[PDB]
Amino acid sequence: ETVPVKLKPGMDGPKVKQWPLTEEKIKALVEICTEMEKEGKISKIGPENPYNTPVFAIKKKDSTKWRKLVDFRELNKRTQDFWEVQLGIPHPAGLKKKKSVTVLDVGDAYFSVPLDEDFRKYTAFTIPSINNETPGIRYQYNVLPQGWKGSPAIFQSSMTKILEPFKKQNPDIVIYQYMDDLYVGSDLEIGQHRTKIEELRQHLLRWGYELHPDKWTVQPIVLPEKDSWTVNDIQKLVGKLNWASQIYPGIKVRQLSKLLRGTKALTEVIPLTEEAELELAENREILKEPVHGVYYDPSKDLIAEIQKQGQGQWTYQIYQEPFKNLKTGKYARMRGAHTNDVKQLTEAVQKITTESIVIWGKTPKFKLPIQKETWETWWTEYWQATWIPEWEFVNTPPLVKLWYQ
Amino acid sequence: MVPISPIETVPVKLKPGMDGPKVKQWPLTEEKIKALVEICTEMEKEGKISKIGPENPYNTPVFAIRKLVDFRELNKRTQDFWEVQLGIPHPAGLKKKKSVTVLDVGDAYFSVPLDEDFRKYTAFTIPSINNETPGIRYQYNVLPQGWKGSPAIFQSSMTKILEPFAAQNPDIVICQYMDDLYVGSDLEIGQHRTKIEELRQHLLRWGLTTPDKKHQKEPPFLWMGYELHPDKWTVQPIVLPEKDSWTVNDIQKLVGKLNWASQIYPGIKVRQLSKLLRGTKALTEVIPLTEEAELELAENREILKEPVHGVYYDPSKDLIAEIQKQGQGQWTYQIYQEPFKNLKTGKYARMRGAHTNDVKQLTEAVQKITTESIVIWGKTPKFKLPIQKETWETWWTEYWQATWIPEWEFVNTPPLVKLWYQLEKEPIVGAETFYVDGAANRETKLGKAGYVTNKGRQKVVPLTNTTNQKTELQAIYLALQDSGLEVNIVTDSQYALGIIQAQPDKSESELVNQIIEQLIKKEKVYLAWVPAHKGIGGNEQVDK
Ligand SMILES: N#Cc1cc2c(Oc3ccc(F)cc3OCCn3ccc(=O)[nH]c3=O)cc(F)cn2c1
Ligand SMILES: [Mg+2]
Repeated sequence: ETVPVKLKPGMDGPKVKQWPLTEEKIKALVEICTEMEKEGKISKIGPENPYNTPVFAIKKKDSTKWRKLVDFRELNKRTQDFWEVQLGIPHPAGLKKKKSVTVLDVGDAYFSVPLDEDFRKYTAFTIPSINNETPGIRYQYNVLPQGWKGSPAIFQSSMTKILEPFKKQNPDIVIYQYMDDLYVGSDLEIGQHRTKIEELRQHLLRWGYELHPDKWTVQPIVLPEKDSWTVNDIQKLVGKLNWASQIYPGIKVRQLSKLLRGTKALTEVIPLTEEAELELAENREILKEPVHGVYYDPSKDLIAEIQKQGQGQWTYQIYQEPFKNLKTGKYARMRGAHTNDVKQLTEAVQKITTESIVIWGKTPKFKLPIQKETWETWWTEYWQATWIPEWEFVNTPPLVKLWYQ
Repeated sequence: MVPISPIETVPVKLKPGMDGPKVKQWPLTEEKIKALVEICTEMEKEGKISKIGPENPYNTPVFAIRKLVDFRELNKRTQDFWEVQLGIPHPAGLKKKKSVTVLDVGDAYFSVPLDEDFRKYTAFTIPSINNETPGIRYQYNVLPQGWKGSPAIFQSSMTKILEPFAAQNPDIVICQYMDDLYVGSDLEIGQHRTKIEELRQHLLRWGLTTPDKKHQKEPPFLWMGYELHPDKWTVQPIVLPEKDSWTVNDIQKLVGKLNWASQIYPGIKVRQLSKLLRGTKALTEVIPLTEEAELELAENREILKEPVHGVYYDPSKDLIAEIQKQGQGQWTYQIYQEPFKNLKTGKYARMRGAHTNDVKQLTEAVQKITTESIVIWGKTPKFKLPIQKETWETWWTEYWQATWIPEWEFVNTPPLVKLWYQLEKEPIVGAETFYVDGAANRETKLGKAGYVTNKGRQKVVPLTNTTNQKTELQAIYLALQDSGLEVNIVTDSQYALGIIQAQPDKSESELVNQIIEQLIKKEKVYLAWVPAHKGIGGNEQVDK
């Protein structure tokens, strides 16, 4: 049967405008939705349904076949208390500690569970037409739709019933679920890990992304080690230390600023004194320690900031309170994006969101160093994930860019 | 009697917590009552309305002008339907067809039945003679004229009826609008008339009437302010009102008409009139015209002198968009497939900002054109931009934000977009180092700005009516004025550093403009930042 699902007290269904799509994506959606209609997964609806949720098409890795993706963010926040409080899925802290975690897609199983009849009207979407020449096609879902946060919540029971034997056979294999994605963490070799992933896939078959969190640590703040220091070197060092003093309290820069005294030329070499060298060493020792009292509150929002460093380099920080970072990292992957900033940014946002899913079990809110118009125009052309994080746009250059490079 | 095919109704409900309309009936004359009775008798004879007994249904007002039923209080309480159509099809996106037939269905809403469970809410009363007998009660059995949900239900029914005929006739193309249908084909004209007759026979199988045989409109069609010709399209003539007392509403209507004309007329400028529309005080407010605005309207009438037409879209040819800078933060563009045969044209105005440069505005215009083209043709055009490959490479590789332009090529039509200055990444060896500083007193508005250098060069200038940020900008400007072609500048102003790292070439603040003009004349400029009040050597806050 179906589980009855309702909305929050006093909120109406999602009425979000469909954004324009290219002709190839419209054709792919037409074909996919015709096939899904032939299989009862969706059904056409009339004008009595005023709800709409955007939809587009993507391409996964190593696959030229299109995939349908619904931007269920608005509908997810319209039913935020269902998938979190009432039927929430716990998050194991042992997944990030495992060596190799592989991500799989389990969305094909969601289509086997029928959806509550009273809630289908809220999953309405519109395949658009070019130049508005014809009324766009409108569908509603009859089964659990991919990308909805209530779908894994509802399917959790069936998922446990399916995974119980494999879990009891290999207890050291950690299993987690988020949206249509299934994360499987293990401490095995890549070969035997692939064989175990094949075994788990064949196990899922009869019932109806290789990550390595072991190679990731919170990056510390490193100060240069030079034999001769110019005025510009000491000025940059003092700026970086004054910045880090907002994170580490015991930082002092007075003996280093004492060297800059006077109006020397920027390129002039200034020798370090004993007090300045001791101050630099004490600052190094202070920076070697972790940050004092940094906790994770599951009720607060996760915030991810990203800085473009040039030459394909990107730095990022995930935190909840300013200057109290929960994670920091860099990104420099040469996978066909040397001449496109937006594609690099999209792949970096995807990687950071996946890491956040693994470490805390929920996506962060991004602050992208890009104009709203450029991002909103182009981000759908490089997206490959079934989920979508929230984001805002910073349009003022942060001075702290080089303090993370 | 041949039985009409069955069409299914659309279930309609009311908003939650809202009852049906119960409004009084305004008094009407006796001639109006007679006309309403004459109309309603034949309407019930046709089967579009039914007579209800004097029970307790909902009452809606009715006037006579041809009758009129006002569901104003019903529209406030009827549920929300799906958006019928947000935007109209654009002529430049249409593909050339040998024949195009327009079919306007008559008695559109009255040919589709109403939800039986909702007919009791669509009831009105005709006042009788002298109010000595009870009024005449009527209810609607079909979609009423003026009801909120009539267009959506009508278009959904039309789509559902049209689907099989369009599917079985792949050699024609049908476009469905509100109350019209547009059927285009590349068939032999006799075959086209045969297929149109078959389509209207198909519509009559479900009981939908169209203009019989010919008698239907022939090109050129007047449609939504457009003139559609067999091989071209344009807009209907634009009427520019001319008065020596330009009011605010006149400028609003003129901006609307000029934006409407700019889609095919290249070179339309509407900035000088939006500048007069900046104020929204009075709707009847006479506003004079600036000389810039006068020359603008003169060249606008010079452009609207001889007519221009756009062509239709061909999928087999490439889609090209070319951009030109008009100045004063304005850009124009043309979308075409062949030289001198534009599909359409347009303009872009810069956003409301304090600082900007041409590259950002060009990127924004490219994004706008990209979105519009994806709406109209479903693809992104190849661009011709007045900017060199090397300039764009330097920009996007040194810009702190992420940015991207789709496939494009350099067209050498001035004025070209260029980078006017580039800051160094490392301090300059042999260049003088100017430690600058500025500060103002918040109470007295008195301040000072100046510099000290490594060669002993110093300057402090006092200033009246200034602020800390202004004195910091002034200090940097003084360092730029008195320095050679290569210079290092040290500042503690995060404000000035952010302004200069935004890389502007035009600003609202004239001080920033002078700083930009100084940077333009420089060979190498390295701008270093240090924390303030930290005893850093050259930073002389004591000089202020
Ligand atoms: N009034 C009005 C009206 C007519 C249409 C309209 O017509 C078409 C329908 C189908 C098609 F395949 C092409 C069409 O038009 C292409 C341009 N064209 C025009 C005239 C001519 O003779 N030949 C020619 O190619 C399409 C639309 F989106 C809105 N319309 C409003
Ligand atoms: Mg200062």
